[PDB]
Amino acid sequence: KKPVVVHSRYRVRKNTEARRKGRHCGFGKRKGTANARMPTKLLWMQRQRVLRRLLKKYRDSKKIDRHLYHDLYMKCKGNVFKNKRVLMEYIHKKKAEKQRSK
Amino acid sequence: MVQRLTLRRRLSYNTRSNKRRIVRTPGGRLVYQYVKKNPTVPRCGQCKEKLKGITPSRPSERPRMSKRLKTVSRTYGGVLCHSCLRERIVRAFLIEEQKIVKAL
Amino acid sequence: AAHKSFRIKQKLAKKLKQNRSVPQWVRLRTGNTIRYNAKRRHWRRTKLKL
Amino acid sequence: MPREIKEVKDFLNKARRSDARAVKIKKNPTNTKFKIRCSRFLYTLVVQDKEKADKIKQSLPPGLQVKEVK
Amino acid sequence: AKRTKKVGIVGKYGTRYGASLRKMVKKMEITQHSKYTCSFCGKDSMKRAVVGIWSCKRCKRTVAGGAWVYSTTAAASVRSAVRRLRETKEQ
RNA sequence: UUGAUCAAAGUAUCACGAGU
RNA sequence: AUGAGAGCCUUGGAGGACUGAAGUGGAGAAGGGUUUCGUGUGAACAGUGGUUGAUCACGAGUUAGUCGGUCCUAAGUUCAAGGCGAAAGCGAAAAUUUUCAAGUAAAACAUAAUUUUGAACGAAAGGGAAUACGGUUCCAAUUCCGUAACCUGUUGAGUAUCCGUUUGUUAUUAAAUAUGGGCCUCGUGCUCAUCCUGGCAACAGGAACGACCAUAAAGAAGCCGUCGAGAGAUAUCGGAAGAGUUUUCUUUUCUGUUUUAUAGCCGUACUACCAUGGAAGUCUUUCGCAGAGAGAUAUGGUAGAUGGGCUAGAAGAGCAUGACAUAUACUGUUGUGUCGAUAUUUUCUCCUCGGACCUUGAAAAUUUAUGGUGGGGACACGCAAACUUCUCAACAGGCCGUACCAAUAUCCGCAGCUGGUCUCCAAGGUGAAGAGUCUCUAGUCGAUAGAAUAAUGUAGGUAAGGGAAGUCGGCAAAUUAGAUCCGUAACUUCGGGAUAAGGAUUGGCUCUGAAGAUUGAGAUAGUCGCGAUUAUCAAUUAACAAUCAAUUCAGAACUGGCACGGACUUGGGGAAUCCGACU
RNA sequence: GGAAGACCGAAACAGUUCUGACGUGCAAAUCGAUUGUCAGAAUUGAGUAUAGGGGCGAAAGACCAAUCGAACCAUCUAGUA
Repeated sequence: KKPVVVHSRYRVRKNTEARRKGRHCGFGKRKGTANARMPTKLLWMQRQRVLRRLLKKYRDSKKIDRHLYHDLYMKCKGNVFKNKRVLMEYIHKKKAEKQRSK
Repeated sequence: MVQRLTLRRRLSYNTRSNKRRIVRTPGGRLVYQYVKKNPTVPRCGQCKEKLKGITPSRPSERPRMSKRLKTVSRTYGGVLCHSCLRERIVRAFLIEEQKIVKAL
Repeated sequence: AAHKSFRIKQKLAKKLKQNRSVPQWVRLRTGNTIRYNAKRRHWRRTKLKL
Repeated sequence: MPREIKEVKDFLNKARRSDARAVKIKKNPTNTKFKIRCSRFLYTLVVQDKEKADKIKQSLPPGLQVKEVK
Repeated sequence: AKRTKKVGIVGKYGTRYGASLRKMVKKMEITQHSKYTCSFCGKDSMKRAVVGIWSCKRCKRTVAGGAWVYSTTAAASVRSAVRRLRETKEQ
């Protein structure tokens, strides 16, 4: 069968791993734009639905009132939510401001 | 990779005579299989929504399917929606009754 | 090729069965004037078209 | 082999007809496949207890050709 | 913010065609393919197909009308003109 | 007021019968 | 090796480099017409040779019901005789041409309201009966065998359909798709009759009334960007099996793990329906806007599953990876086929909505169901029957087109000529990427040769100073080129000019900071015997507690030709004129 | 949020300056550097119309088979000087 010549991927599993500690992407290799390296219409897609995936658990676990989404959806249709971190204190504060008021 | 795929029927150009897919084999060889046009359903006509209860098909192979697969029990069965006909029965029913009292 | 028709399959035998050389004894007739053929076809020095 | 049939009596009822000229059986380590080549169709019983062969093999129409591979 | 400063929806067609021809399609495409209160379906679901041929997208009533607005002010005037006149002939 | 209607009923006198 | 004789081609052994998957690679169209293949070879033929050739000599070689021409019709040929022309014939929407009706199981007494152009060609790219899988020859395969389905037509066999009652059976029951009814002595008598049953519905079921007339769809789409799933192509992780290398080191880099059509059963992505219900403190929902008293969220259901997933297909199928054993031979036999995950338009697919638009996106052959007055079935003690749209068996399916090149050697280029030629599949890395550089996979060395460092030329360059003086003229040619961070002038129709200019910054190596998913975690009291067993929910909890996860960022130490996008990809700029607006 | 006859760019095509490479070629128009558009007035395989004093022409008398201010092929044609 003329036994084949090796085409070794050995060096490839040292670049797609040294990225996991980022050994190669500073400035000197980013030849594309940062825009279409990781596009907005997928970056903004990942964050926005993930907060919804926290929302529907928080819609119907019991922990947030039914009327507290259609003012918090406009904010999630707005901007002011970077992380899933900042969402929860702006519940824990605002679920407390509804608590002690009652 | 694979060792790539020709066409096997005569026609080459990517046309609507042959949309096509790739499945495998028991050899690992993946000849380039093609499928038919897409099967879908009749309509309600009035409401113009692709109706409910009726199998996808073409009209080509349709007569070798059984009666239940063709339509349903009511009148105008795959000819009308039940949204259609509930609007369609009563519409004259008062009017023909109105045609009684107007005939007096 | 490959989508011919039933003239151009039968026409193409006659412009094939005429592509032998001379019969390989008939230069011993009387008055032999036949050295090698008049109609003799190669296929890049001669075309068909008729 | 486009059909399977799990019932046993109809697996003998469909045996005696104009078709079903042969029966192909096969002894897996797992189970036993019952292939009976009919004219249009083909019928399949799956049996896996490794003991209900003999009582359901004979149980046969006597003139039937058996294709025995094991 | 106030994204452009004047032009609005013709801003696709910029730096072209002239001053008061960039404006004349503004005044005739802020009306077209905006949504209208349907006279029958009640909602606001009116987009175009071609010249003067509107349909709804809800309850499937389709009505022929004006060609850059839903129906012109030329049109209902006629719909008012034949209205008052119709009671005069037979009565 | 986005259904729909075709393919004689009625009537009259004869056939006013045949079979029976 | 062989050959009378070889830089080739002619091989086969190595092994150097190219073609780089928008190939010099595998197969399709037009055109070629015997080139494809073996066997044999002397001379012209192969702008050099020649032991092989697209030359001759000499032999073989193209199998089909399913691939396809065949039917349908498209722009249009003007192609019945109304017409005109001296005739041929007519750079012709021949719409007038006794009936110029196809006719239609039809009825007297032009079968009745009905049919306008009578006819045909026109698409191996559009429409369109139905199939694929494994091996197989000197060259052929959705064709040949092996095996496994279907369609169309024909024929045949079974196939709702036997009643109250009582033949089976005391009756309750049972053949009987569900018998009742008044009467009568019960009824035995009498009478009454089945052209299918289910669900509140959407619709469901194995089949259950078309012969015509009638609507209604499909048949029937353009093009753009799209979230959802899936297919296969790949990539990392782990068991396996056998191959790779070894001074040195490497639990390591490799091949390979598969399951087709047609079927049955589970059968959610996912929009739209049905029942309920009556929402404002408006609410639900996406990447968007879409939605709602013309019924929104809910509670359950309906139907489409294209999709998957197990079982039929599955002889350790076959195949493949290797085992052993057999001079060996169409042999023999052993073993394997096990799991997760992660992503992509370096591709197609069903589905979902929105988008430009004085751009609205073909016809018809064939086809379903429904409507329809008639008419034909049509007894209840049964015998059944059913172009039955059910199950299932026999039965044929004619006609020809198939080999090969499919273009730096089969085309046309007077020629084996860098030249124009329709599309199809399309990999590793870097990376924005189908770039451009590079290898695996396939395939090629084919361009006359060994030699030799003259000019001039042919193309690829650098050259100390100054830098347009040069020349018609800044034209060949050089700097700039990627991305992030600012920083942006006059004139503007206020959309620009905008990459303005004018700048800084950019390795390798060692790290922290951030952007997610599934189980949330889960007190409390006892039981059995810590094992086993039984529960409420606040705080939790911001990268909780377990667990897996893409890859792009946001910084910082330390260090090196002091070169940093290191080659490739790739811009010089600025005030003015005069044009012409622009693409 | 992705619209515009919007931009830099690749196979698709075009053909600008070098007036560079052969100008008895690779060729009765091509090669090599350079440059423009590149999601529409776009690019295109097949089918069909259009006819020699006319077809067609986003207009140059371009193009009509290597011919175009009138082809192309036989004649009256040994046409006249």
